[PDB]
Amino acid sequence: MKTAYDVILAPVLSEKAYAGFAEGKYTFWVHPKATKTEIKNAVETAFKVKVVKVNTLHVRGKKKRLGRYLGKRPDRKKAIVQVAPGQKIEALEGL
Amino acid sequence: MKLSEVRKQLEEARKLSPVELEKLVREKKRELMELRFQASIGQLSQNHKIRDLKRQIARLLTVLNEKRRQ
Amino acid sequence: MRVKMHVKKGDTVLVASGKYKGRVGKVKEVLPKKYAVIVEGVNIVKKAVRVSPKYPQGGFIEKEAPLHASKVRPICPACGKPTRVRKKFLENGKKIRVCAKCGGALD
Amino acid sequence: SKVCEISGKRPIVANSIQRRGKAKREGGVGKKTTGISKRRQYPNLQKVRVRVAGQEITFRVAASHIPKVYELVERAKGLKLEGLSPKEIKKELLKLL
RNA sequence: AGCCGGUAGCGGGCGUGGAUCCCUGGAUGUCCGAAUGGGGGAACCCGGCCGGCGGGAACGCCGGUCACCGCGCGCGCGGGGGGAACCUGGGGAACUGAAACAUCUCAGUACCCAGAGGAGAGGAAAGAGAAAUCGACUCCCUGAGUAGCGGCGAGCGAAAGGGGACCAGCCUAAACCGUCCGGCUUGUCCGGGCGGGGUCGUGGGGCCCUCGGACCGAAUCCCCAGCCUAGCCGAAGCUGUUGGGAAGCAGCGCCAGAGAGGGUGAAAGCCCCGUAGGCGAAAGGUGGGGGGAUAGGUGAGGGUACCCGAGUACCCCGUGGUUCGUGGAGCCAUGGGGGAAUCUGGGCGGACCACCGCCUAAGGCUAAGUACUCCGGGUGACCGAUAGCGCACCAGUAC
RNA sequence: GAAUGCCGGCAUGAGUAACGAUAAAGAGGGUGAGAAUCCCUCUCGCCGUAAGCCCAAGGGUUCCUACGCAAUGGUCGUCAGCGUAGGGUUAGGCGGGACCUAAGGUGAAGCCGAAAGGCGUAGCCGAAGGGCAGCCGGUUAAUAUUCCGGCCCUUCCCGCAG
RNA sequence: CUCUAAGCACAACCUGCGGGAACCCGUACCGCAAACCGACACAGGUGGGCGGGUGCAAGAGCACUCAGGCGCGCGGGAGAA
Ligand SMILES: [Mg+2]
Ligand SMILES: [Mg+2]
Ligand SMILES: [Mg+2]
Ligand SMILES: [Mg+2]
Ligand SMILES: [Mg+2]
Ligand SMILES: [Mg+2]
Ligand SMILES: [Mg+2]
Ligand SMILES: [Mg+2]
Ligand SMILES: [Mg+2]
Ligand SMILES: [Mg+2]
Ligand SMILES: [Mg+2]
Ligand SMILES: [Mg+2]
Ligand SMILES: [Mg+2]
Ligand SMILES: [Mg+2]
Ligand SMILES: [Mg+2]
Ligand SMILES: [Mg+2]
Ligand SMILES: [Mg+2]
Ligand SMILES: [Mg+2]
Ligand SMILES: [Mg+2]
Ligand SMILES: [Mg+2]
Ligand SMILES: [Mg+2]
Ligand SMILES: [Mg+2]
Ligand SMILES: [Mg+2]
Ligand SMILES: [Mg+2]
Ligand SMILES: [Mg+2]
Ligand SMILES: [Mg+2]
Ligand SMILES: [Mg+2]
Ligand SMILES: [Mg+2]
Ligand SMILES: [Mg+2]
Ligand SMILES: [Mg+2]
Ligand SMILES: [Mg+2]
Ligand SMILES: [Mg+2]
Ligand SMILES: [Mg+2]
Ligand SMILES: [Mg+2]
Ligand SMILES: [Mg+2]
Ligand SMILES: [Mg+2]
Ligand SMILES: [Mg+2]
Ligand SMILES: [Mg+2]
Ligand SMILES: [Mg+2]
Ligand SMILES: [Mg+2]
Ligand SMILES: [Mg+2]
Ligand SMILES: [Mg+2]
Ligand SMILES: [Mg+2]
Ligand SMILES: [Mg+2]
Ligand SMILES: [Mg+2]
Ligand SMILES: [Mg+2]
Ligand SMILES: [Mg+2]
Ligand SMILES: [Mg+2]
Ligand SMILES: [Mg+2]
Ligand SMILES: [Mg+2]
Ligand SMILES: [Mg+2]
Ligand SMILES: [Mg+2]
Ligand SMILES: [Mg+2]
Ligand SMILES: [Mg+2]
Ligand SMILES: [Mg+2]
Ligand SMILES: [Mg+2]
Ligand SMILES: [Mg+2]
Ligand SMILES: [Mg+2]
Ligand SMILES: [Mg+2]
Ligand SMILES: [Mg+2]
Ligand SMILES: [Mg+2]
Ligand SMILES: [Mg+2]
Ligand SMILES: [Mg+2]
Ligand SMILES: [Mg+2]
Ligand SMILES: [Mg+2]
Ligand SMILES: [Mg+2]
Ligand SMILES: [Mg+2]
Ligand SMILES: [Mg+2]
Ligand SMILES: [Mg+2]
Ligand SMILES: [Mg+2]
Ligand SMILES: [Mg+2]
Ligand SMILES: [Mg+2]
Ligand SMILES: [Mg+2]
Ligand SMILES: [Mg+2]
Ligand SMILES: [Mg+2]
Ligand SMILES: [Mg+2]
Ligand SMILES: [Mg+2]
Ligand SMILES: [Mg+2]
Ligand SMILES: [Mg+2]
Ligand SMILES: [Mg+2]
Ligand SMILES: [Mg+2]
Ligand SMILES: [Mg+2]
Ligand SMILES: [Mg+2]
Ligand SMILES: [Mg+2]
Ligand SMILES: [Mg+2]
Ligand SMILES: [Mg+2]
Ligand SMILES: [Mg+2]
Ligand SMILES: [Mg+2]
Ligand SMILES: [Mg+2]
Ligand SMILES: [Mg+2]
Ligand SMILES: [Mg+2]
Ligand SMILES: [Mg+2]
Ligand SMILES: [Mg+2]
Ligand SMILES: [Mg+2]
Ligand SMILES: [Mg+2]
Ligand SMILES: [Mg+2]
Ligand SMILES: [Mg+2]
Ligand SMILES: [Mg+2]
Ligand SMILES: [Mg+2]
Ligand SMILES: [Mg+2]
Ligand SMILES: [Mg+2]
Ligand SMILES: [Mg+2]
Ligand SMILES: [Mg+2]
Ligand SMILES: [Mg+2]
Ligand SMILES: [Mg+2]
Ligand SMILES: [Mg+2]
Ligand SMILES: [Mg+2]
Ligand SMILES: [Mg+2]
Ligand SMILES: [Mg+2]
Ligand SMILES: [Mg+2]
Ligand SMILES: [Mg+2]
Ligand SMILES: [Mg+2]
Ligand SMILES: [Mg+2]
Ligand SMILES: [Mg+2]
Ligand SMILES: [Mg+2]
Ligand SMILES: [Mg+2]
Ligand SMILES: [Mg+2]
Ligand SMILES: [Mg+2]
Ligand SMILES: [Mg+2]
Ligand SMILES: [Mg+2]
Ligand SMILES: [Mg+2]
Ligand SMILES: [Mg+2]
Ligand SMILES: [Mg+2]
Ligand SMILES: [Mg+2]
Ligand SMILES: [Mg+2]
Ligand SMILES: [Mg+2]
Ligand SMILES: [Mg+2]
Ligand SMILES: [Mg+2]
Ligand SMILES: [Mg+2]
Ligand SMILES: [Mg+2]
Ligand SMILES: [Mg+2]
Ligand SMILES: [Mg+2]
Ligand SMILES: [Mg+2]
Ligand SMILES: [Mg+2]
Ligand SMILES: [Mg+2]
Ligand SMILES: [Mg+2]
Ligand SMILES: [Mg+2]
Ligand SMILES: [Mg+2]
Ligand SMILES: [Mg+2]
Ligand SMILES: [Mg+2]
Ligand SMILES: [Mg+2]
Ligand SMILES: [Mg+2]
Ligand SMILES: [Mg+2]
Ligand SMILES: [Mg+2]
Ligand SMILES: [Mg+2]
Ligand SMILES: [Mg+2]
Ligand SMILES: [Mg+2]
Ligand SMILES: [Mg+2]
Ligand SMILES: [Mg+2]
Ligand SMILES: [Mg+2]
Ligand SMILES: [Mg+2]
Ligand SMILES: [Mg+2]
Ligand SMILES: [Mg+2]
Ligand SMILES: [Mg+2]
Ligand SMILES: [Mg+2]
Ligand SMILES: [Mg+2]
Ligand SMILES: [Mg+2]
Ligand SMILES: [Mg+2]
Ligand SMILES: [Mg+2]
Ligand SMILES: [Mg+2]
Ligand SMILES: [Mg+2]
Ligand SMILES: [Mg+2]
Ligand SMILES: [Mg+2]
Ligand SMILES: [Mg+2]
Ligand SMILES: [Mg+2]
Ligand SMILES: [Mg+2]
Ligand SMILES: [Mg+2]
Ligand SMILES: [Mg+2]
Ligand SMILES: [Mg+2]
Ligand SMILES: [Mg+2]
Ligand SMILES: [Mg+2]
Ligand SMILES: [Mg+2]
Ligand SMILES: [Mg+2]
Ligand SMILES: [Mg+2]
Ligand SMILES: [Mg+2]
Ligand SMILES: [Mg+2]
Ligand SMILES: [Mg+2]
Ligand SMILES: [Mg+2]
Ligand SMILES: [Mg+2]
Ligand SMILES: [Mg+2]
Ligand SMILES: [Mg+2]
Ligand SMILES: [Mg+2]
Ligand SMILES: [Mg+2]
Ligand SMILES: [Mg+2]
Ligand SMILES: [Mg+2]
Ligand SMILES: [Mg+2]
Ligand SMILES: [Mg+2]
Ligand SMILES: [Mg+2]
Ligand SMILES: [Mg+2]
Ligand SMILES: [Mg+2]
Ligand SMILES: [Mg+2]
Ligand SMILES: [Mg+2]
Ligand SMILES: [Mg+2]
Ligand SMILES: [Mg+2]
Ligand SMILES: [Mg+2]
Ligand SMILES: [Mg+2]
Ligand SMILES: [Mg+2]
Ligand SMILES: [Mg+2]
Ligand SMILES: [Mg+2]
Ligand SMILES: [Mg+2]
Ligand SMILES: [Mg+2]
Ligand SMILES: [Mg+2]
Ligand SMILES: [Mg+2]
Ligand SMILES: [Mg+2]
Ligand SMILES: [Mg+2]
Ligand SMILES: [Mg+2]
Ligand SMILES: [Mg+2]
Ligand SMILES: [Mg+2]
Ligand SMILES: [Mg+2]
Ligand SMILES: [Mg+2]
Ligand SMILES: [Mg+2]
Ligand SMILES: [Mg+2]
Ligand SMILES: [Mg+2]
Ligand SMILES: [Mg+2]
Ligand SMILES: [Mg+2]
Ligand SMILES: [Mg+2]
Ligand SMILES: [Mg+2]
Ligand SMILES: [Mg+2]
Ligand SMILES: [Mg+2]
Ligand SMILES: [Mg+2]
Ligand SMILES: [Mg+2]
Ligand SMILES: [Mg+2]
Ligand SMILES: [Mg+2]
Ligand SMILES: [Mg+2]
Ligand SMILES: [Mg+2]
Ligand SMILES: [Mg+2]
Ligand SMILES: [Mg+2]
Ligand SMILES: [Mg+2]
Ligand SMILES: [Mg+2]
Ligand SMILES: [Mg+2]
Ligand SMILES: [Mg+2]
Ligand SMILES: [Mg+2]
Ligand SMILES: [Mg+2]
Ligand SMILES: [Mg+2]
Ligand SMILES: [Mg+2]
Ligand SMILES: [Mg+2]
Ligand SMILES: [Mg+2]
Ligand SMILES: [Mg+2]
Ligand SMILES: [Mg+2]
Ligand SMILES: [Mg+2]
Ligand SMILES: [Zn+2]
Repeated sequence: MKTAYDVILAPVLSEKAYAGFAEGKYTFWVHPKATKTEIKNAVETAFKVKVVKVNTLHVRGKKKRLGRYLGKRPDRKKAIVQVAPGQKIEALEGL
Repeated sequence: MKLSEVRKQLEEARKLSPVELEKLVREKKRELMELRFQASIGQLSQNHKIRDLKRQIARLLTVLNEKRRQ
Repeated sequence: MRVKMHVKKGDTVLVASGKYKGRVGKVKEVLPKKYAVIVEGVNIVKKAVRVSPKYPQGGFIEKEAPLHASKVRPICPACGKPTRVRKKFLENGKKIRVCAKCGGALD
Repeated sequence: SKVCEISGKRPIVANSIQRRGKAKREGGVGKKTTGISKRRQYPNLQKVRVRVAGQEITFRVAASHIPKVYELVERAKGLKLEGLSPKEIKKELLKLL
């Protein structure tokens, strides 16, 4: 049906992402084809905040193997959204 | 979920208009994202709930697609 | 389309052949992908266990090993005898397993 | 040269047979074949310019079927032709076969 | 009655309120690909238009629509690409053989290309060819390695007839009517549509005179059986013994329209899966068979000589096809030139002529018998891991 | 039993040649089951229009960190571009696209060719050429003209004013 | 930038200011090399920029050095042909 909950997939659980909460920058795993305008509206519908800046980057999957079988982990995309001054995303300040 | 709850879910969904159906899916999709968060911090013991909600969303969209196609 | 299984959890069966021939016991479990069954108290093998949770002593446990389904025969609850399985269509139309010896139902 | 638009005459493959000797019917020992190789025989294609309904139509035709083009000009006087394009015109004249 | 694929486990669930699973129909189906809004280094990028979403105008997202080409009066319909072999058409080698080599052979094969379909081609005599005969076409056997062809070398190689498989015949053009539209050489005009008429070789049809006034029936459509895409019922054995294990050995029985085969701890008709013999479809596919509709189909003399497929027949030049390599070279086909007639016309019977016979050219369609094996099943004096497919296995992979 | 036959297995040569630039090493301390070979310190030597630094191709996780040492590494190995796992690439201004054209490619029109196809004006595509707005510093184990800080700037939309 | 055509001059453009809006892909690391081309951690091959100092006539030459980076992934002895 296409909802904000299709764009945002999971939070990014890393010491690097956590260190950004203090400045209001929250890092999410998002859908690989989602644009910056889309992620903006998806966060603002999902978490009741105002997004003033969105950075994005693609994260290629790591090649892995299991014995004889060489494979690859799926590709992913991270978005870092800056919320308006004084706002916060409680579902992430967790953590 | 349980087979009787699926049956009841399908009776009730079929009494809903397309607007109600969209609003329900939007709600269950939100709860699904909440389940993925919980599961990603190791907090979803009952991981069967993830699949159940996903099929629920499938049934609802199936019935929504039904009601715009009689 | 399915593995045909003449025996069910957990009816009563005779183990008609093998080391435990003559034993009568309850079908604990049925394994269609293996055409096997597990019969309570039959086929007891010694499995070795590492020290751990569940076995902080280590040592060994007892396990029922599976039996090939053809070594097993239901004991009919009407006449109490080991028997082959016949099919019978009930008045409503459902089919049930009946006893080739007398005719009683086996469920 | 290609294809007669009217008859569909097209190039055909023919052999070129080189011969020596005196034909038996002239008292010779007979003709011997000193070379056979493939060649093509083309239709005698020419351009016919005709003017139909104040438009100029150009046909690529075998010389054999040149009169068949003017035949189509006559049979087109009963067709409602004005206002049409030279392409659409030729189609009408050609559909009259 | 178990289940959440291979796949165990962690951690959690479902199922006699019928799950898993199997069949059928439907729904969803990102992006690329004929790929088709446009572009592009396939799976990426960038737009128009209408509607929606956000604070939304810029920005973005969602839904819809937008290529080219053909055919019919901007609207429809169709086309495109794929498919293991098979098929038809358009093109078309060489090694090799001729113990050299060029005609010839290999061979209209290999291959390229276009197209077709579950087949394709062919097909209702301008046939055969010598029987006062046969009677569409395709396919098998035979005719026959015959007749012939052939640097008469190497080689190449028919047809009629006979025995069989299958079986089926149709629509049209023209004459002559009618109508509509067009033209401006004004009409008994010419042309274009459409409709009626008509379809044959003993010739047939048109038009005008007399007379005579229902059977047949599709290859099209409907219904149905049958079949396919899951399935299901299915006889009869116990004990002792050796042994890890019985199905072996021993005792005593039993079934059989079932003693094919495979499994089970070793060697089992009666333990299991099966086998003989039976049973089964709401849904989709098929339906060449049974039934029913529709289209369609049909006389005699008599007179008239209107019509019977044109750059065609026919002749000549250059070639192909056929057994025919220029041969006495006809026949079928046709690139060039010349160029008719409508039955008192025309083609053929191997130059040609006479006679005597056969057949009706220049429009189209047509099941079945035939071919193939990607697919499914059945069966082997077929293989059994260097074998059998290149692959029994994560192979068109690694490399 | 032979085909310099085929596939495979294992021998011989042989503990032999070699271990890949003659820029070069020594010691102390540490770690560890194990140390010439890993880490730290001091001494020594070599490059220094490079053997240093930054771009572009190409490569494609080789980056950082933890845990490893069967194999890979021409020795060794506690080390590693190796194995296992987690983390890591942040842009209106850098580069490319939503801009332009070049050769060339493609190609409505048009031309040609048995088929397949060959051409072809405009147009379209096509760059490392034209055009176009960001500098300095700080910060991470790992990114930074991208995040942060300071000071600047560009385009689009809408409004007001002239 | 300038010129005008259709059109339009309730528009439209230019200048100034203000608010708002600003998408897609690359960005790690190697990169004269042990990560690229050479079957190898192979003395070979690989385009552009920076490339300090002293002396030697000059210089990107040459020698030694800065910054920075290395001693080239077998060693220990012996001191025959
Ligand atoms: Mg969807
Ligand atoms: Mg964050
Ligand atoms: Mg993005
Ligand atoms: Mg959005
Ligand atoms: Mg980015
Ligand atoms: Mg990006
Ligand atoms: Mg990823
Ligand atoms: Mg991943
Ligand atoms: Mg995942
Ligand atoms: Mg993601
Ligand atoms: Mg999910
Ligand atoms: Mg995940
Ligand atoms: Mg779902
Ligand atoms: Mg059964
Ligand atoms: Mg007993
Ligand atoms: Mg048991
Ligand atoms: Mg039975
Ligand atoms: Mg039932
Ligand atoms: Mg039941
Ligand atoms: Mg009971
Ligand atoms: Mg000649
Ligand atoms: Mg003579
Ligand atoms: Mg000759
Ligand atoms: Mg000759
Ligand atoms: Mg030849
Ligand atoms: Mg030639
Ligand atoms: Mg011409
Ligand atoms: Mg002329
Ligand atoms: Mg003229
Ligand atoms: Mg002529
Ligand atoms: Mg004609
Ligand atoms: Mg659990
Ligand atoms: Mg568990
Ligand atoms: Mg019940
Ligand atoms: Mg049911
Ligand atoms: Mg779509
Ligand atoms: Mg496209
Ligand atoms: Mg394109
Ligand atoms: Mg819109
Ligand atoms: Mg908002
Ligand atoms: Mg909007
Ligand atoms: Mg958009
Ligand atoms: Mg669109
Ligand atoms: Mg094609
Ligand atoms: Mg096709
Ligand atoms: Mg063929
Ligand atoms: Mg052919
Ligand atoms: Mg051919
Ligand atoms: Mg050639
Ligand atoms: Mg030859
Ligand atoms: Mg030769
Ligand atoms: Mg030969
Ligand atoms: Mg020869
Ligand atoms: Mg020879
Ligand atoms: Mg020779
Ligand atoms: Mg030859
Ligand atoms: Mg020849
Ligand atoms: Mg041959
Ligand atoms: Mg030949
Ligand atoms: Mg072939
Ligand atoms: Mg057939
Ligand atoms: Mg056919
Ligand atoms: Mg006929
Ligand atoms: Mg015949
Ligand atoms: Mg007769
Ligand atoms: Mg006849
Ligand atoms: Mg007949
Ligand atoms: Mg004979
Ligand atoms: Mg011959
Ligand atoms: Mg020959
Ligand atoms: Mg011949
Ligand atoms: Mg031949
Ligand atoms: Mg023949
Ligand atoms: Mg004959
Ligand atoms: Mg016959
Ligand atoms: Mg008329
Ligand atoms: Mg008519
Ligand atoms: Mg008619
Ligand atoms: Mg008729
Ligand atoms: Mg008729
Ligand atoms: Mg008719
Ligand atoms: Mg007839
Ligand atoms: Mg006659
Ligand atoms: Mg007559
Ligand atoms: Mg029929
Ligand atoms: Mg018919
Ligand atoms: Mg049965
Ligand atoms: Mg039985
Ligand atoms: Mg015993
Ligand atoms: Mg026994
Ligand atoms: Mg016995
Ligand atoms: Mg039998
Ligand atoms: Mg058998
Ligand atoms: Mg057997
Ligand atoms: Mg026996
Ligand atoms: Mg046996
Ligand atoms: Mg035997
Ligand atoms: Mg048996
Ligand atoms: Mg048997
Ligand atoms: Mg049967
Ligand atoms: Mg049966
Ligand atoms: Mg049946
Ligand atoms: Mg019938
Ligand atoms: Mg009849
Ligand atoms: Mg009649
Ligand atoms: Mg008659
Ligand atoms: Mg006449
Ligand atoms: Mg005729
Ligand atoms: Mg005709
Ligand atoms: Mg002629
Ligand atoms: Mg003749
Ligand atoms: Mg001549
Ligand atoms: Mg001729
Ligand atoms: Mg021939
Ligand atoms: Mg000839
Ligand atoms: Mg010839
Ligand atoms: Mg001849
Ligand atoms: Mg002729
Ligand atoms: Mg001629
Ligand atoms: Mg005659
Ligand atoms: Mg005549
Ligand atoms: Mg003739
Ligand atoms: Mg003649
Ligand atoms: Mg004849
Ligand atoms: Mg004769
Ligand atoms: Mg004849
Ligand atoms: Mg005829
Ligand atoms: Mg046909
Ligand atoms: Mg046929
Ligand atoms: Mg098969
Ligand atoms: Mg098979
Ligand atoms: Mg064998
Ligand atoms: Mg093997
Ligand atoms: Mg093999
Ligand atoms: Mg073996
Ligand atoms: Mg073998
Ligand atoms: Mg295979
Ligand atoms: Mg195969
Ligand atoms: Mg092989
Ligand atoms: Mg493999
Ligand atoms: Mg020998
Ligand atoms: Mg050798
Ligand atoms: Mg050999
Ligand atoms: Mg040998
Ligand atoms: Mg060998
Ligand atoms: Mg070898
Ligand atoms: Mg081996
Ligand atoms: Mg070997
Ligand atoms: Mg060997
Ligand atoms: Mg070896
Ligand atoms: Mg030896
Ligand atoms: Mg050796
Ligand atoms: Mg040795
Ligand atoms: Mg030695
Ligand atoms: Mg030696
Ligand atoms: Mg030596
Ligand atoms: Mg050596
Ligand atoms: Mg060496
Ligand atoms: Mg040495
Ligand atoms: Mg050196
Ligand atoms: Mg060295
Ligand atoms: Mg030296
Ligand atoms: Mg040096
Ligand atoms: Mg040292
Ligand atoms: Mg040292
Ligand atoms: Mg000390
Ligand atoms: Mg060491
Ligand atoms: Mg060591
Ligand atoms: Mg040391
Ligand atoms: Mg060293
Ligand atoms: Mg160190
Ligand atoms: Mg010191
Ligand atoms: Mg210097
Ligand atoms: Mg590489
Ligand atoms: Mg790796
Ligand atoms: Mg190692
Ligand atoms: Mg080691
Ligand atoms: Mg080791
Ligand atoms: Mg290890
Ligand atoms: Mg190694
Ligand atoms: Mg080593
Ligand atoms: Mg090495
Ligand atoms: Mg260690
Ligand atoms: Mg490293
Ligand atoms: Mg590593
Ligand atoms: Mg990193
Ligand atoms: Mg920025
Ligand atoms: Mg845009
Ligand atoms: Mg562009
Ligand atoms: Mg351009
Ligand atoms: Mg064109
Ligand atoms: Mg050509
Ligand atoms: Mg072109
Ligand atoms: Mg051009
Ligand atoms: Mg452009
Ligand atoms: Mg281009
Ligand atoms: Mg461009
Ligand atoms: Mg550029
Ligand atoms: Mg320039
Ligand atoms: Mg530039
Ligand atoms: Mg720029
Ligand atoms: Mg600046
Ligand atoms: Mg800076
Ligand atoms: Mg950190
Ligand atoms: Mg770095
Ligand atoms: Mg900044
Ligand atoms: Mg104003
Ligand atoms: Mg004006
Ligand atoms: Mg105004
Ligand atoms: Mg501004
Ligand atoms: Mg965009
Ligand atoms: Mg790159
Ligand atoms: Mg970067
Ligand atoms: Mg960098
Ligand atoms: Mg570097
Ligand atoms: Mg170099
Ligand atoms: Mg360089
Ligand atoms: Mg370097
Ligand atoms: Mg390196
Ligand atoms: Mg490498
Ligand atoms: Mg090479
Ligand atoms: Mg290399
Ligand atoms: Mg090295
Ligand atoms: Mg090197
Ligand atoms: Mg160089
Ligand atoms: Mg320079
Ligand atoms: Mg300095
Ligand atoms: Mg300098
Ligand atoms: Mg100094
Ligand atoms: Mg001095
Ligand atoms: Mg100086
Ligand atoms: Mg000097
Ligand atoms: Mg200097
Ligand atoms: Mg120097
Ligand atoms: Mg230094
Ligand atoms: Mg050092
Ligand atoms: Mg060294
Ligand atoms: Mg070096
Ligand atoms: Mg070395
Ligand atoms: Mg010595
Ligand atoms: Zn009983």
